[PDB]
Amino acid sequence: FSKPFMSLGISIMIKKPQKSKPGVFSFLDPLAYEIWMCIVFAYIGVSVVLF
Amino acid sequence: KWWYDKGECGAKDSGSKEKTSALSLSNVAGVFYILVGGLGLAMLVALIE
Repeated sequence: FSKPFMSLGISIMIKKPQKSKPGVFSFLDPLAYEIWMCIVFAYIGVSVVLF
Repeated sequence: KWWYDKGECGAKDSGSKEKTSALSLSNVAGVFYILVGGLGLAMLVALIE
């Protein structure tokens, strides 16, 4: 054999994730998508109590 | 070898897996309950006064 012209090794291939950050759907992330409706219902109920 | 390497558990290595749960309603349920109790108590106090 001649001298090695191209050296190389063992590497790692992954799925390469992108910046998949959506818009409005990322806003209502941290609590729930259903606690807010009960919050609005208790809001209008307490307003009914006040009136 | 025959306990850790042969075993199927990778315990005490990983740690946190970011805990991707938003928020349960169990942190909110008793708070709703004391809200309803305060509203009903205020209703009864207003009616008796």
